[PDB]
Amino acid sequence: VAVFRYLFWLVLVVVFVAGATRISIFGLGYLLACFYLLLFGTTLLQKD
Amino acid sequence: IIKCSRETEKKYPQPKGQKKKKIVKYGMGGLIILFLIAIIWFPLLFMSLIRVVGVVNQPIDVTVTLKLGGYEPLFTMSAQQPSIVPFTPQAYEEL
Amino acid sequence: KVSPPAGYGIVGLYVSIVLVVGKFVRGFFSEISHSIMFEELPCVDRILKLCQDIFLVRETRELELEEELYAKLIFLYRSPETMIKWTRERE
Amino acid sequence: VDRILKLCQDIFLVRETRELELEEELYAKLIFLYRSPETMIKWTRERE
Amino acid sequence: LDHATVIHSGDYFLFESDAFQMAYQAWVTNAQTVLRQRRERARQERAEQLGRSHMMQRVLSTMQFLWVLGQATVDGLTRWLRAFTKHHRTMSDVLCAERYLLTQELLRVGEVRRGVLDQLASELLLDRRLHIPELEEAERFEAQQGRTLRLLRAGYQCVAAHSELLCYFIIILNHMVTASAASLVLPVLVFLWAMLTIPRPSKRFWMTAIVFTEVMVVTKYLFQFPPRILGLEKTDSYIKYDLVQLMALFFHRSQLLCYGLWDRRLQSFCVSLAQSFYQPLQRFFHDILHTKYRAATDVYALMFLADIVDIIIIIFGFWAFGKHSAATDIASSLSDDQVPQAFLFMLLVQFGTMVIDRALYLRKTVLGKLAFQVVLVVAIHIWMFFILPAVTERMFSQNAVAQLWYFVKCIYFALSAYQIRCGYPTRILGNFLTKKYNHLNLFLFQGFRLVPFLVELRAVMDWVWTDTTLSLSNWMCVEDIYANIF
Ligand SMILES: CCCCCCCCCCCCCCCCC[C@@H](O)O[C@H](CO[C@H](O)CCCCCCCCCCCCCCC)COP(=O)(O)OCC[N+](C)(C)C
Repeated sequence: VAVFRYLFWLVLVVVFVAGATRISIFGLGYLLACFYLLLFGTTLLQKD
Repeated sequence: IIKCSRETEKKYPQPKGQKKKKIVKYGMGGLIILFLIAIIWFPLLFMSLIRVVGVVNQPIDVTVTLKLGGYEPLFTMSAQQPSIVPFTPQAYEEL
Repeated sequence: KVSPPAGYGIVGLYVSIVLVVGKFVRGFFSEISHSIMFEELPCVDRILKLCQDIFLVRETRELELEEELYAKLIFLYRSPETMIKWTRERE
Repeated sequence: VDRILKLCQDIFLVRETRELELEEELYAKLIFLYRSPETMIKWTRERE
Repeated sequence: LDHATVIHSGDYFLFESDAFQMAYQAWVTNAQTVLRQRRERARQERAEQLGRSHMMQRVLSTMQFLWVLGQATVDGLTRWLRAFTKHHRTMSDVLCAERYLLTQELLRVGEVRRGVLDQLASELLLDRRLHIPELEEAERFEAQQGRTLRLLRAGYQCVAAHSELLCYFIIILNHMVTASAASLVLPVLVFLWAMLTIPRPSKRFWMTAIVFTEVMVVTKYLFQFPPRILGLEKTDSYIKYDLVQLMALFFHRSQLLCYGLWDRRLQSFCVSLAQSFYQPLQRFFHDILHTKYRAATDVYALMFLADIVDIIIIIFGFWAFGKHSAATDIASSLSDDQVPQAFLFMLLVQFGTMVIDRALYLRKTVLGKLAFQVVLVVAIHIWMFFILPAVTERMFSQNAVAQLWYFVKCIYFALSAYQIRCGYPTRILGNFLTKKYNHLNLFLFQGFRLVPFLVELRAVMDWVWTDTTLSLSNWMCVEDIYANIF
């Protein structure tokens, strides 16, 4: 059960760090997308 | 002492509800604080600002002697007032 | 540069002055809270009269009254209960 | 000396609450408590 | 009117009233007796709910003693953690109960909020009602086991409890270790905005700070990829923990949300009124900020002790300025005088600080509070935080001790502001930290009580600033009375 929700946070954070660990335009795109989802993350999970 | 207190209260009884008077606390507290703070920083302030002051001493005479063996000073010269030139700031800069 | 030959072991000066400060400050109160059993009397009046009475018998130079009144005053001191028995103010 | 604590902080209490007679009242009580050792020991005997 | 009449008028008959303990014993007695006590305890409670050979024996017992003592230490620390857990639990358990009501909503899709509440007058800390099996077996099991998992859970609830402390930690550390223009300007403003209103200090501000962080990091990214040098942004480590600060802040929003918190003449007069509702209304916000009755617990003694510790920190930072960062003999101090004006200015300022803090404590007037915050911010910013501070050879090499002093003052200032939020100095009671009265507490207080000069300063200040009938003799005697009493 901890895996489910806490891993949801984990996956979002880890994908963010994965984007930022190496220097790339692709990474910056991933980080910006991460913030975009991040702000609505509670809502996105809440929504269908 | 105790009779003195009784006598004073008999002829000088403070009215109830005054509680205290502000000015006298100003006075006593101020004197106490000034005395203690002054003593606390007196050595500190003295060494900070006043603290022995270096006075320049500049040789008023220089004597040089060249002597061989133990026979006789072959040379001896002493210069005191006009031949002792103090450094000017420009000369110090050159040095 | 040269200075007059004051300013030696100044930290000494500091430490001894501050400990002197400690001496005075503790002096004002060290155990004075112990000296709290003598200032509560409502009236030491009778003690006055008897002490000048011992002085009186002193000039009048009578034999037993002297040591008698000295012992009484000493007993008055011994018991606080006695310092307060009749010293309660006249009603 | 527990009750002595409570009363001494009580004199402090009335100090901030700044009531007139209670102050000198409680100072006189504490002073009387000091006067008699018999009184220092009357109720200070430990709770049975 | 008898000011001193009561001193001698008193009657008498009416006057009369109507964990580590095992470590203690083992240091005192043979620890073998201590373990015999521990297991016989185990025996008693378990009943309640329902010499060469001797030489090897003592040594084996010693090994067991070490294991048992370590276990005891962890249990005691855990107890302290547990104490933290109860205050956090207040929130945790109320949330669990409401969650169960939600569970009922899932099983029964209907709508009545009050009815589900009825299964659980409208406001109570305690809500004793029906109880659902899963919850009880769950806590009973969690309670039953623990060797180090207790620590793990304790970490979980403590971290949830802290809520905002880490952001402070990160902000201070990042600027102190690296201080670019924004990295140094942003903290003072964030503290001031943060220490304003208890319900919601910053309506939208946290986001402004965080958005600044993403843009600045992006700037760093392009920076790796001229006039650019002019800006106070320099080549360095790619990152240290900014991502962690950002994630922590996001968690902060999530916790606030989970708990639940937000985040002709006609036209001319209308425009003037709108301008009033923006800026003069904001002034009124400050007024309500400064209005009476916000309630929080008051702990003056922690501030005073923190302050004295701050002086301790400052004084420690003296020899380091010299060529001797090791607290060497006094002779070097006598023979160096390496620009000592700063020491005197700082010490004078901190004493004035203590004086004013006590003055504010006794009179609780707002101007002192504001004076405190403004003076501290201007002093830190003007005195330090540019190239001139590096006048001493403390650019970054040993440039942490002054920073150590910096954060300590920062935490003190923040807690001081929290105290401003509570106000209420008039209502007082002994410091619960002091009121825990521990032998360690007793040692610390007595050590505080053995330092020179304390007595006169405390007595004089309180005497002037305490506003009742009082002679110097009576009050000073009372401090003596406190000394014997404690
Ligand atoms: C650069 C140098 C600076 C000075 C350095 C030296 C400092 C010397 C300090 C000397 C202090 C003297 C204090 C005198 C206080 C007088 C207080 C008096 O005015 O009030 C009375 C209370 O004082 C008592 O009479 C004195 C009681 C003393 C009891 C304890 C005795 C201590 C043991 C013997 C003295 C030992 C001294 C040791 C150190 C010298 C009654 O007050 P009250 O009527 O309500 O109010 C009326 C309005 N007043 C106050 C303005 C008049």
